[PDB]
Amino acid sequence: AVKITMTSGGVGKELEVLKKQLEMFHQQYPDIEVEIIPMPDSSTERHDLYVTYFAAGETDPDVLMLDVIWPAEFAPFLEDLTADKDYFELGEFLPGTVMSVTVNGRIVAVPWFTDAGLLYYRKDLLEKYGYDHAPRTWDELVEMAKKISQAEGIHGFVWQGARYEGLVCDFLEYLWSFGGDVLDESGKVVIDSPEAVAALQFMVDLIYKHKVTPEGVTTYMEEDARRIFQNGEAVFMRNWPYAWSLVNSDESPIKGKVGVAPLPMGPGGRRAATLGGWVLGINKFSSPEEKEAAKKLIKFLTSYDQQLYKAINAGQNPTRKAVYKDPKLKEAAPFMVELLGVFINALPRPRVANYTEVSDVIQRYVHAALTRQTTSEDAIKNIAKELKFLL
Ligand SMILES: OC[C@H]1O[C@H](O[C@H]2[C@H](O)[C@@H](O)[C@@H](O)O[C@@H]2CO)[C@H](O)[C@@H](O)[C@@H]1O
Ligand SMILES: [Mg+2]
Repeated sequence: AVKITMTSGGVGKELEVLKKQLEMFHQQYPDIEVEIIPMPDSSTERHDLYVTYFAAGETDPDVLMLDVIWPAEFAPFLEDLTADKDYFELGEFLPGTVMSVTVNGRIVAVPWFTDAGLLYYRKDLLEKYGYDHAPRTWDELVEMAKKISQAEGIHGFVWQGARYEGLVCDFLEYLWSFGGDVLDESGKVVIDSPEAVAALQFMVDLIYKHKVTPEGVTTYMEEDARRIFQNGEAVFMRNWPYAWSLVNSDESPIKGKVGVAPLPMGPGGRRAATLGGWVLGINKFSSPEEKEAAKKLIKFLTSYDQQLYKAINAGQNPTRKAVYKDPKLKEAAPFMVELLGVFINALPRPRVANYTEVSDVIQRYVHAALTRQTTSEDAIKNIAKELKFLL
């Protein structure tokens, strides 16, 4: 009787799983009908779509699938949910995810699933070549990748190097593990450092010196790296947990041969993973009847049983604490439970209302360095300069 719309991506199996979740939702709320609006794979491109939605004052979409990096920017256009804190049972959620949706003391979204970078590796190939463990340092990964890739005739290491938000997530994991940072605890840009130049040079060296990563990586997003790994054509892959639901399914040629581990440590004496995730917000311009229906859909989708269903079938990490005690979860995706320390310790991108502009600066110069249009020193030097103008 009440019609609402919801945006969704189509990466992996998430759209297929959502349709099934909506079918279960309609059994519980036949008075509400939901239409899915599909989105492009790129988070950067999705961001621009939302800007045009809010600029026009559109009453659709009603439920917004938002990247964890957007709440600070999009808070003026989102329904304030602070009074619904107990309605959504936010006390049951991972506290870090609730902090991500809190903007100036106001709750502007409900956490749906959380994310962190992980290392996928061909466990069969590592044992075949005398390695009983996942690489613990970046240098050990290169050594393993070099030896196995030329013996087997496949790529060593695939990741996300296209000029979009995914590149920033990959770059920060190298920057942080090498001992650098973008901003200090105050506002000051500190990215102009020898550690940052070394981190970016290492990414360049993976392609041109060590030759463990194909130059085509400068066009890869999440799914491009996933297919190459899934088809047995890469020893290592950096990606999010979702890829597990596909590379270990019955349709995968490498099912049962995939291991998951934290990303390796760097010269900074520490390993790091970029915090990711997606949250559900409500369009401020929707009618009050639509907002009420949207609240029921968001509560249903973020309930215990639905978070478990999404985790098992789409490989996306729950935001409710208690789901990690469920034996069904450990059965489907053991790394989600065993590597929980990775997800609570995942480092966030800078939380500023203009992050997408900060990300755009990082995208241009990092990608330019990966394609050899500039050097690592000039790239880092130009990032710092233009970031200081933004901040
Ligand atoms: O590409 C950057 C983006 O990656 C992650 O989002 C993925 C997610 O992991 C997948 O499960 C699926 O939802 O596709 C998304 C990309 O559209 C991070 O969650 C996100 O924070 C990050 O910006
Ligand atoms: Mg509407």
